[PDB]
Amino acid sequence: LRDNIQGITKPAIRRLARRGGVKRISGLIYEETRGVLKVFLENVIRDAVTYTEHAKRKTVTAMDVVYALKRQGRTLYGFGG
Amino acid sequence: NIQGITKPAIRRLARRGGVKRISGLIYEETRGVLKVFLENVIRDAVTYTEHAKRKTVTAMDVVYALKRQGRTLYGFGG
Amino acid sequence: ESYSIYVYKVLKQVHPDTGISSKAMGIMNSFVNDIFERIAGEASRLAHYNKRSTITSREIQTAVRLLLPGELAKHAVSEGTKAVTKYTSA
Amino acid sequence: ESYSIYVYKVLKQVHPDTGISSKAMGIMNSFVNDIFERIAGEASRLAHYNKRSTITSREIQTAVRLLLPGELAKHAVSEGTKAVTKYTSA
Amino acid sequence: GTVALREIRRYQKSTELLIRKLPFQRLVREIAQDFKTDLRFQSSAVMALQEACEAYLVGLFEDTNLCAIHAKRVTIMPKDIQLARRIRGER
Amino acid sequence: VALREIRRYQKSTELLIRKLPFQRLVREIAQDFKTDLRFQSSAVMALQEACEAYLVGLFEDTNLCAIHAKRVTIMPKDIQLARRIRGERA
Amino acid sequence: KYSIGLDIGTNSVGWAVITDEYKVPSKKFKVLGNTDRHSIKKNLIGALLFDSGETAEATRLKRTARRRYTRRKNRICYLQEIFSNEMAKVDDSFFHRLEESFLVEEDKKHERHPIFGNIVDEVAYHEKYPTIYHLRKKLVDSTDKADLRLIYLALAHMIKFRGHFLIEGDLNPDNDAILLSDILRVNTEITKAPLSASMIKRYDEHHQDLTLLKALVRQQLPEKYKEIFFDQSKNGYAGYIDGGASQEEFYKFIKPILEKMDTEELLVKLNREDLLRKQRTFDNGSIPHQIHLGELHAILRRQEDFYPFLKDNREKIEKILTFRIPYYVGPLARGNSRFAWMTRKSEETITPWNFEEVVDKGASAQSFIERTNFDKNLPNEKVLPKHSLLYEYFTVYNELTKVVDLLFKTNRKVTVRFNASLGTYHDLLEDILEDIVLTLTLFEDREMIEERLKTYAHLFDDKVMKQLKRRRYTGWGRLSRKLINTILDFLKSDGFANRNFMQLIHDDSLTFKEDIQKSLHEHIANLAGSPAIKKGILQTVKVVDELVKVMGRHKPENIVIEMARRQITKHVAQILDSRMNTKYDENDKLIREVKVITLKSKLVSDFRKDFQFYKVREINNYHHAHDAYLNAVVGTALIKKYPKLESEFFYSNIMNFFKTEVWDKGRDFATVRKVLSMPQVNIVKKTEVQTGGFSKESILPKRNSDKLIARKKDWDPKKYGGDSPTVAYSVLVVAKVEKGKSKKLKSVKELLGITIMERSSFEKNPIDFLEAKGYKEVKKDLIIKLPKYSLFELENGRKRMLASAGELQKGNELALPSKYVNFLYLASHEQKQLFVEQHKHYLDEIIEQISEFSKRVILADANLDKVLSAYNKHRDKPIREQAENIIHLFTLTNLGAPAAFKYFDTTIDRKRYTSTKEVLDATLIHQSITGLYETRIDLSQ
Amino acid sequence: AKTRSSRAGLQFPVGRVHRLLRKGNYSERVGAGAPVYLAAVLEYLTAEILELAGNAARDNKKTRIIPRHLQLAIRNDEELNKLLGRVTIAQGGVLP
Amino acid sequence: TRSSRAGLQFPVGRVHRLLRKGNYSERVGAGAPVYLAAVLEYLTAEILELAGNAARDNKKTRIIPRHLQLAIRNDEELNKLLGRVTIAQGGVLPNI
DNA sequence: CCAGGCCTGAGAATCCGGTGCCGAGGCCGCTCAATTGGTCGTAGACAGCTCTAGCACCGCTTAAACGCACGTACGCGCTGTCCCCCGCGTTTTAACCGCCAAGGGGATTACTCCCTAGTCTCCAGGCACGTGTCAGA
DNA sequence: GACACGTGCCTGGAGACTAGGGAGTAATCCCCTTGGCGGTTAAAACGCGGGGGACAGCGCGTACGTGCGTTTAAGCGGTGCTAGAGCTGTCTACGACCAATTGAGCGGCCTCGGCACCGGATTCTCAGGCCTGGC
DNA sequence: TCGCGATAGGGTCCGAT
RNA sequence: AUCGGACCCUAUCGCGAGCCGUUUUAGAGCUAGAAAUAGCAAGUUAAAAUAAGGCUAGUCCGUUAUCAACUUGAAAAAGUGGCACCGAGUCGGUGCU
Repeated sequence: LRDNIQGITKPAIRRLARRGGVKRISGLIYEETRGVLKVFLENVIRDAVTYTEHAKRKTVTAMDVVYALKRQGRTLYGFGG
Repeated sequence: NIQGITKPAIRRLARRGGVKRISGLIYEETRGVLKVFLENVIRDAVTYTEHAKRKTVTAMDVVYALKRQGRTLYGFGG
Repeated sequence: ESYSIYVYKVLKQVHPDTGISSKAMGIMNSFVNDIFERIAGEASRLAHYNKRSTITSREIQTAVRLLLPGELAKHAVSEGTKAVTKYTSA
Repeated sequence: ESYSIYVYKVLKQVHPDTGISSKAMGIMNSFVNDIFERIAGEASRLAHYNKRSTITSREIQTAVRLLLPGELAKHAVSEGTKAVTKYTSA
Repeated sequence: GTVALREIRRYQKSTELLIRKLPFQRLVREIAQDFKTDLRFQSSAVMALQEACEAYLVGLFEDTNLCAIHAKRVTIMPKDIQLARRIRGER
Repeated sequence: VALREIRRYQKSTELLIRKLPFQRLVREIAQDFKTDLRFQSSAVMALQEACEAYLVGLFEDTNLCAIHAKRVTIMPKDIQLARRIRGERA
Repeated sequence: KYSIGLDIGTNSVGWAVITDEYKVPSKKFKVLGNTDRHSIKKNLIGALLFDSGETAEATRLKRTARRRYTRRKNRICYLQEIFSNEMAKVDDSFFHRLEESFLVEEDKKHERHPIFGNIVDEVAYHEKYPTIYHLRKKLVDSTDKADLRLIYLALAHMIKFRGHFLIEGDLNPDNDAILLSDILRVNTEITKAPLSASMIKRYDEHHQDLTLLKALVRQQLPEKYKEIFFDQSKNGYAGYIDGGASQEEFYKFIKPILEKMDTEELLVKLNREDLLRKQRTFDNGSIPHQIHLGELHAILRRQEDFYPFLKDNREKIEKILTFRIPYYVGPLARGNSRFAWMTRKSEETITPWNFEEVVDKGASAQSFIERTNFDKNLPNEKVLPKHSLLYEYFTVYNELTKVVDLLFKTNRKVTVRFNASLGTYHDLLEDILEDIVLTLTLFEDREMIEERLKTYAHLFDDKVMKQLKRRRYTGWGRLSRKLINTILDFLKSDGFANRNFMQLIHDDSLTFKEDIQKSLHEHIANLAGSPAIKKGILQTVKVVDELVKVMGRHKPENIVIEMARRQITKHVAQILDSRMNTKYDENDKLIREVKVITLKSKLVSDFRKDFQFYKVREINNYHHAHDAYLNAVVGTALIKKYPKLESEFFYSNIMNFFKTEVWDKGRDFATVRKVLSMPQVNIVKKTEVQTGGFSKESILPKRNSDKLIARKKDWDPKKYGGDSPTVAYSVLVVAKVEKGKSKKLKSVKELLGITIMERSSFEKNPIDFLEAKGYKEVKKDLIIKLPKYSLFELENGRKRMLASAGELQKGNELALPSKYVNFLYLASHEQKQLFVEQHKHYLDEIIEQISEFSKRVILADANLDKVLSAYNKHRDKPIREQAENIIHLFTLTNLGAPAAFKYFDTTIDRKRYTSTKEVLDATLIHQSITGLYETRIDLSQ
Repeated sequence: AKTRSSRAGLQFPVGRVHRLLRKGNYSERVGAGAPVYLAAVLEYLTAEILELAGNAARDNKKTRIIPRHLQLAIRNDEELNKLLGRVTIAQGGVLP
Repeated sequence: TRSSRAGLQFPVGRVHRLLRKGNYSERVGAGAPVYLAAVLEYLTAEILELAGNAARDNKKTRIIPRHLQLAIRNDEELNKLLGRVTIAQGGVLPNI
């Protein structure tokens, strides 16, 4: 797999930005958002997998993602935690 | 009242922040921002104080309140 | 673990003309967990800053006053006073 | 409680030809207490989350890696690892 | 603008994800394997990450829109996103 | 002279707001929430230090606004925008 | 597999390596030292840069000056030894005071007054004799007994500046007499020495005109009088007497005063440029020595009646002044000079008198003349004189080859024309004749020629002897007697076919062709040419050898050499062939495993014009190095195309297949474009030790400053003036020196400048030199010689050339994209205007790129801001002119010392690099001369 | 009555929250009215949010409570917004 | 002594007592306080090194908190680490 | 030309010589906190076993993706305008600061006592699963 | 097809006992805080002028919005297994607890010395000025 | 700046490897 | 591309010769002004050096040329730092090593 963040379709990010309510959406903004989301994903995945290896288990549990999102500072609803 | 933080003091703080030019309205709006910040901070401080049931305010208590607000500073006996 | 049935009871008492979805149940439960952890951690940290281990209700009330905004906090304080008064009577 | 003598000794271990002011001493002491509190809290939470009742060394290592972003934090971990082995030496 | 506002309405009326799942499932799988392989995923966890990330983008985008509004510029710039993140303290 | 003053204060660690007026302000705001509470001078300088910290944290983004606005210097709109972006305001 | 292209310039020699596919190899080279990176790849194209090879003429001039000064001092010492006999009677202290005169009274051993030692007599002398010429006239006219000091001073003055020997013999001028009309202007019957009278007349003119001018300025414009005459910086009269004011600029300053004031006599005399003159003049060097001889002899006759030793030594002094070393003799060394050939019959010290007996004039002259060139075919055999009768036969028959006894043997020249002459033989009327010709050409002193021809003077007449003395030949032929002869007999009569001489040279049938078959630095020095091109050729040979080293003895395929405005290039070619092709097959034949290529720059220029490869000198040196690649590619692209070309209308149209409107249109062109594109080119500046004058040849007045280097050991620089030296290689002084009032021994590892004056002392003993400077803990092995023009590198690629101990030069050279260069050329020169319109934004990009490169490397704030301001203000100006101004601007960051430059008219001063602190931290990079090998070590140890 | 919450007229189980706190190890000794007060605060917060969700459901023509309804409600009220600003409710939908 | 048993300068005994009394967990492995001591030792070592080099660059052998502020902020890893922290009498980073 | 010295103006930065004061820095005396030996039952380590749900796997459909043409309207550069704080001169003010009085309250201490942890034991509220039914896309 | 209600059983929640130590409570001493006072003082404040700092309109270039036409694997789903979560059940390494020991480590103390302040050079340096062997 | 001597070296011819 | 000659035109190199120029000291500056202040008077010349100096001591030589760094060495001179391929903002990357 390569450039799946680029594989995140530009019209999808167009929907994201319009849901953000921006008037004008540009390819420069598209790639910048791709990069920022990649950074955030890398952080959250690093923390979550750190929890996962801690859990002495091989699979990833959603509760682990709840914990990691708490650790980043953005708590999540719907599963517990 | 609030004006114990006179405009030159606000200007000094802004220059320490690196502000190039300081509008006159900047002083009063900054007064408002710091006013609400002080409001909430000392409010939590006095809350901890009442739970301590000791009327005087302790620096460790303002450190605690600053921690809970999520903005922390070192060194004051913390 | 779940607060589910109590959530249903309270919802009926507050909104009988209403149902609640499973995912809504989930979010309710998670929110209750979040607020419970916030209040419990604040209460314990305050208790340690007291140097006193015992958790009296006043630690809870001061922590709640710290967390919620003012008027909502006052409503909560009133509710807590009512509850503790009823239990003392009971 | 203060760690002034400890930090002073370590400062000599790292910068013999340097001094430190009392203000810097107190600030560093607050720093020690801060980082200790944060890391201990993460260890406690992780112990509870995986039902772990006891705080050993592996979960606090996980807490270290999670909290500390240090590239040499694992090296710090290695130091702890060395310390572990050193305490294993003991 | 005429269809732009209708698109706005469609996006705010709904709760559907604005990212098709596969470009996200595969991406999260790859990023997880980056740190360590032999790792298996909870699909509901992937959904949780999907929603959280989308909302994160939503907040970042509205911050960008605020910056553009102050800039008298209905067109955002990536500099606006980076400024928001810096002000946000995101690194 | 603005650049020179900026250098002077950026290097200088000393506080910028004089103590006693700020102390009286703290006393008055305390009156708003309870009467007959005392402030240790250590606590007053603690508040003052935290305040200057928060103010400079505001001023950094205050400066940050101008470049993206293509703006020179600052307007209160920039400060309220920064507060909104941080979300601490309201 | 690979070929090498060379373009050799007076200061830059570009070399390039290409493959069979017109591609430049890029090679990884291991980087030594204690740095981070240990090996780096670079392209195999670069250029060696070096300071031009300074001509030896300045050294020769100062040599001759040194010799002349020494000989003048010898003359004065000779006269001093003559006069000492009765100078002892007139006290010895006199001469010692003469020597001490330069010293101050604070240090003088004796009185301040040279002549007398007392105030009154000295002042009386000056009053009666303001100049030495007045005492000179008193001595020449009067016959009274005079003080020995006076006569000594007079003779010494007429000797130390004796004049010239432009005209042989002696004359008695009396204004043949047409030589001295302009200067003397005084009747010669009053005294036999019109020189002194003329000089005193100039004195008197000066005196009266000064009185008149001073009175006039006091009257008309006294304020101008005081302002002009008080200060010498105005270069007025005061400046002309005391300050360094040329009399010409004095006249220039006086003319406005003279015209403003109203005076006529001074004005017209100023137009005559004779009104007010220093008694010594620039022009009076025209004065002949013979008048000095005459006046000296006259004064002797006046005064020798009283002083016996003056009469006894009269001929001694006469010769001492009149004697002059014959030019053919050369140096007077006793065999101890690399430049001396003189032969001395007597071992005793040569003196103005023994030279006639000691020196064998004929032998020395013969050695001098023989030292020309000898026969080219056989170097051992000497060349015959140009007018040799056998040589005349040789050239006559060489010209007669295609076709005499009646015409050439009687007529000076023979027309049909032809270019030979037997006129010398006609004037004359075989072995003895050749001897006569050799004697005539070889020797030039009439008496020497007389002695040479005395051997056979018994023949013919003494009038014929005078005729032989009258006529002298000059020059040389090419060949010796034996080499010519035999050949001349066959040339005289060869049967049917009259073979040419060179044919007989190449004729194997005779035994004459059988007779015919009979160090890099030293040989290249033995070549003929300017020393600069010799330095360039030695450097390029060394570069070729190091290139072969990089290939590990793998010989190239083709070597192309180019030089701009030819025999010198072919010298380069044959030297490279001799040293590079070292393997000979069984046929004793050289093999060109590497082909040899000479090219014409005009063809390369046409190629660049056709393919938009316009070179611009103003661009950084990189461009010239790129030409090497071109000099290879095209040359290779030529030789593979036509073997007849590499053996060397159609030659005038060789470029026909170059254009589409062995070679590829696409691949070769794209490789050329990419080679132009690649930024890194191995520009190497040579590094060595400065060799030149000690200091500025000018001396300064005294001052309390350590800057001054004393002109003499015992003469204090702060008192006796005397400096401003140039610096040779510096010394890395790592030691501990005193710091502060307590003089703590703190560690300093910095640059200590070493002048050439200090080079001998340091190399004799570095430790004593350093500790005399105040250094302690002399670490001998850490003593590092730093020759000038080393290279250093900063973080961003910024470079610092090691010029001075305290100063630095620019080492960076921004590479320019080829499209920038093409657009710049078009701006400098229908499609051109449209392209300029399309690429005005490209010009903006170019100027932005140069601005950012400056901001990154040079770090020059004020000048950059000024040039940018001017750019904004003049951006509306025509694109062509703005392009010219950017062409000027390119030097802002160029290699070497910064220079001032005008944007449009605003001048931008050079930003000098007066500190070396940064170099103490930057990596110190020793480099192999070609530059491919590198060794970088930080100064920190 | 058995349930002490019913004794005090409370919906949330005082015993459950007491056990939760004891598992939390916030202190080896916890008061008895403290779980009561905590259950009170929980009931009031849940009640306010449930009432707002039901009213927004009446606005949204849905009798049952969808998960996104809570998000709409919280976004509507600034007082709760300050509490849950960072909170990200699943399927919550953009701020309307 | 226990720290001497570890031969590491930080107060192992005091750290153990802190983690016990703080009641972060009911039970603590013996190696855990040692490990915390070690990681704190490395962190304070990094900080002290940065502070000392900053001080020697400031031509003052004694460290005023300004040194801590400049050292921690200038270092990117620490700056992210102590992002929320304010060093008393720290001043601002010399950022222009 | 050019490019080093130097000098020169000047002036940019250094350095420090002398002085002076307050926090380092170390002793005084004391004890609580660290350390250590020996036991118990306990958290969890780990194996067995399982059995779900995550992995694997792919292709029919098509709506969203992807791409491209055009225009339209948006960014901003430029210019022209308009004026509002910055720097500074001067005057005013309470900032600064040193002093003590003083007692409320904080710290410290012993008395007392209830409320909470642990334990026993009581027993049903709620755990999860099925069903019937009705809101929903 | 998801939710509310019905449904049956158990272990967590409750009711009561016990004993204990945390905490409240009052009592006393002294300390930091408040206050106020006095005698300065540099910073605050008022005003002024100007200069850059603000600001908007237009015009253009251009890039994004919009429309149209085309492409493509996401969604659905249809299909089967097994990987490791996860649950239980036994063994045991250890941490706590207990008691015993030990001085090491802290606050309080005074003295001095370790930078700090400064008024005056002092270095060197730099960015441009000068100047530099010839008839 | 004067002399004197010698070598190359460019550029055009008269003959030739 | 070369060869000798002839004619013209230049450069280089070597040698013998001057003359300035410069920098000190010798050309008693005088009065008033003690002293800054002004006037006046003169003002032309002379010695010694013209790279420090070295030894080979010559009526010589001391600015040409050569000259990364190490070792071999006196000097000379040699060696001393890979090979292939993909790219190019001062060089990036892979493999054997």
